[PDB]
Amino acid sequence: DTLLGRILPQLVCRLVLRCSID
Repeated sequence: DTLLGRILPQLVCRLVLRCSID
């Protein structure tokens, strides 16, 4: 989840998944 989920793809992790209560 780092270097590819905490910098660029994180967008689709803390902004998208977070929105849909993941």
